[PDB]
Amino acid sequence: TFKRAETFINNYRQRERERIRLNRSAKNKGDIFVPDETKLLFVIRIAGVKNMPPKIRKVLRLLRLSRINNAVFVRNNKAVAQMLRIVEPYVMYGIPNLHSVRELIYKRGFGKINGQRIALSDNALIEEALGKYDVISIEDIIHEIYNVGSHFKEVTKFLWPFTLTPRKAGYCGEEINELIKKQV
Amino acid sequence: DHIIKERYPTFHDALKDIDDALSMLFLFSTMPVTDKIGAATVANCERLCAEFQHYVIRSNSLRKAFLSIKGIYYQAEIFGEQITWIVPYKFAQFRIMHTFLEFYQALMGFVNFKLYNTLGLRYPPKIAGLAAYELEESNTSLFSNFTFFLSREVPRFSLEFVIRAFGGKVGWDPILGITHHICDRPHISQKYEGRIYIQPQWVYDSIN
RNA sequence: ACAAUCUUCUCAUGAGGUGUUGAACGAAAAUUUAAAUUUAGUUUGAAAUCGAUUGGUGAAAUUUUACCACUUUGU
Repeated sequence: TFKRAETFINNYRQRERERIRLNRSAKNKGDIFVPDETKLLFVIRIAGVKNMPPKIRKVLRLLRLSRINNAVFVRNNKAVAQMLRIVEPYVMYGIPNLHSVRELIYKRGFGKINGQRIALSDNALIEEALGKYDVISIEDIIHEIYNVGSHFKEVTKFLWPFTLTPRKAGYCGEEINELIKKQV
Repeated sequence: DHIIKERYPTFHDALKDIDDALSMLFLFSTMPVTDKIGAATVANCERLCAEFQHYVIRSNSLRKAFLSIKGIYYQAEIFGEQITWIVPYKFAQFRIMHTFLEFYQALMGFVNFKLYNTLGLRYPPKIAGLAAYELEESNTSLFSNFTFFLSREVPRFSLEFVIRAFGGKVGWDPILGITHHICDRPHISQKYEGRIYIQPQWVYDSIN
């Protein structure tokens, strides 16, 4: 449709607002919050606003948030924090409680095997694809993801960016399970 | 209330016609939550299914348990009437369905309240699976008192609930959900002290 | 979508805090190295009829930064 001039200015203001927060938080504020209580999170994307800063665009892609509500098993450590804080305005990070991960895997589990949404319905699919990864079933997937097993990164690659379609632009902790409960 | 009274002249008619409602509730207890369905409705259906399983466990009304391809078929005798329910497996798989589910949930709640009153249990029960739902008071011996255990490959909680329903004490791994070791594979090594490798078919055959 | 993260302080006792519409008028000093910054000041409607500084830096896939600024642009 016909875009009105106010929308273009609103994009510029948000961009300048987005650019500023990025400049403060990253440069001269290298200190990071280091999320804890797990080795695995369930980050989701609230809304990637149009015309992102080019820094932002891969942060969704690399940690697998290329689409909205993409809940992914990410290795919880200091390393993800700065990248997530780069993308923190558009994401919610929270802990995948065992029930939430199991419930997600049991019903909404569509693991991105070969980059496609492959349902985790059959425990053999987890067993066959993750035989060397020690994940043998949906319950074992939770042990390898929610409990972040030895091959959690491989399990996460086996897993998918679960679209937990519904959110605050930051910490959730157990609130990711709340979204997962509604999503799954 | 009035619709259920007209549809079911007596509790015997409701019990005989609750097989479809029980099957629908069990199927919806593990179905994904979408726009067509409601999260609260799914939670209510799961609570009704848990209450029905707990009531069957206390009354030991379960008679047969068959491991079918579609799911677990449980046949129970309540007030003489035979009730058959199908429990689908936990696998990653509309207005009329929602209306039928709502009617089934209302019928299940009324049946659970009547069963709890007859057995003396409080309705609704206070709310780990069935462990959260406390049955506070207000084969029939398939595994008797054998303290069976389940690893993180068998139905675990489903095996525990099915055994506890008829006559058993099957276990469940903490993530998944001694005298026996329930596992998908034989897993002789996984069979712990006392826990002998328990194939689900063997337990189902003994129950049936 | 004329909506969004420009700072209730922070640490440590000191240090910081990252941030300013445009235009017009105007001292008189300094260093830095004429432009470059500071630099008495100012005036006005979020005012508006050329005048552009004109390099660098990356950072993607050479045109693209309409702030990317040397500490110099896609994790």
